[PDB]
Amino acid sequence: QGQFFREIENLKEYFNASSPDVAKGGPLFSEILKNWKDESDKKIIQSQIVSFYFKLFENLKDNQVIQRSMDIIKQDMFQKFLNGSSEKLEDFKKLIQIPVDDLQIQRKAINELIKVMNDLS
Amino acid sequence: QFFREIENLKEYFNGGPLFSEILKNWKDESDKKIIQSQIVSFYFKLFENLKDNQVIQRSMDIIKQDMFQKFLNGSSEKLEDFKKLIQIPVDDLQIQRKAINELIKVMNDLS
Repeated sequence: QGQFFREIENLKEYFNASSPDVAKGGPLFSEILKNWKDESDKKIIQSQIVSFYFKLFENLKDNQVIQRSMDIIKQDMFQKFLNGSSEKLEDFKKLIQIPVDDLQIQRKAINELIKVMNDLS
Repeated sequence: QFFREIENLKEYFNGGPLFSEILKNWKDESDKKIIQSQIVSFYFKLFENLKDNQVIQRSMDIIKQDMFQKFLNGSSEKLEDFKKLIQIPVDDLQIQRKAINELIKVMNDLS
């Protein structure tokens, strides 16, 4: 394990994630994670959370002083969630980066709608 | 009517594969849900992007309902959690603070 302990603490510092005000506003993920506590379909909900942090941390690369911290935590999320499986991390990283508003992608996505729909069925 | 609606969208809208190729590589049908959760939410955001085209709004709704039925097993609860998670805004400071605060609980659920 290691460095994620100290880095999670650094982020709480920087954002003041420990003040009483944060507490009262309602839980974000934790509550949801408890309702799916006993599942196989839990991966669905966890995939959304993991990508949130991914996108959140990217939204904060401008805050240079914490950037090193975010990278260390992000690495742990990966190695844990995708069991350090290379490729599986590339596909995942490649899907969460696909932009909704790109016209070429919009047309492409729509074209592949049957191929995706049959994968679900 | 999902298939005809898929066909209706192709009518309305008339290089390198996007999802299809990725869906073939994830052979471990177990952690495949990870990748499929991303795709499903993508279409959710897309259909909502295209919510202005009234002529296809019916079509998108029908397919959207199928996705829910076939992915979340028609579970109205599981759908809300999912529909809210994808709506959570990254740029909201309150949320940024909250998310960061819960980083251990989430990290603990992943281990």
